[PDB]
Amino acid sequence: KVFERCELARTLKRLGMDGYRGISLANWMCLAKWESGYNTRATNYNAGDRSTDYGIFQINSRYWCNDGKTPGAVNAAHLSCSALLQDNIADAAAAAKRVVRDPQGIRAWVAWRNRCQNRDVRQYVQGCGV
Repeated sequence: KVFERCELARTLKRLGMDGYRGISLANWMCLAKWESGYNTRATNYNAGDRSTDYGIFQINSRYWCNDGKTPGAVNAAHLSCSALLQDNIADAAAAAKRVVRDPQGIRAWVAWRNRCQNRDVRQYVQGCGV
């Protein structure tokens, strides 16, 4: 499913993402925008290390979800990577929460550092009523 901007904003708010571990909704929106373009079936294979990023938040199979084919993998979030490809983003939200429960926080995603960090991210939630 490809979410519309405001539709995603409200869904994430309802999931308790606004301010989770100090991360504003606008930041989670910025991350989703650049990681997947708000697309839940987005998958990206990393040939270099044989891991795959899954879903709207591009969650990595090496540490957060289990896909069985990733070398030296762990299942920190304790989920099947399949769960991060559903239209319902509840599991993706719970996984994203687990990722940021580590000291790096939102910085775990390098795309966040490149396009979101130290930027005016208000544009991601403007007009959405959140």
